Amino acid sequence: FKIYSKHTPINLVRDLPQGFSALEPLVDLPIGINITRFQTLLAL
Amino acid sequence: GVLTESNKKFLPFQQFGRDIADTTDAVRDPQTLEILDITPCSFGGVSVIT
Ligand SMILES: *[C@@H]1O[C@H](CO)[C@@H](O)[C@H](O)[C@H]1NC(C)=O
Repeated sequence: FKIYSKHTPINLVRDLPQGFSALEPLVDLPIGINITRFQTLLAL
Repeated sequence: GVLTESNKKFLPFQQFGRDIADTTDAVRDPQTLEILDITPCSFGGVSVIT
């Protein structure tokens, strides 16, 4: 399980900015499990 | 080849850098996280002027 991430500073209001920003890998986990469905998590 | 200090930049935990001919050009030392560029030691033809 590989995770890629990059945190870029944008001042746009509501749209994905036009530009290029590659995402360096963050962490790899050799879990070897089955993932077919997923859900996010939010705070209140 | 020969090992030398490298002015290259890597990822936080990147490993090495390959080149066009599928030959490794640089390598990161496994013991201490230091990057070395691999340059093959000198070679070439020999011509005898006589
Ligand atoms: C392995 O070597 C590095 C540097 O040579 C050292 O910092 C590290 O502690 C060593 N590993 C262990 C388990 O001692």
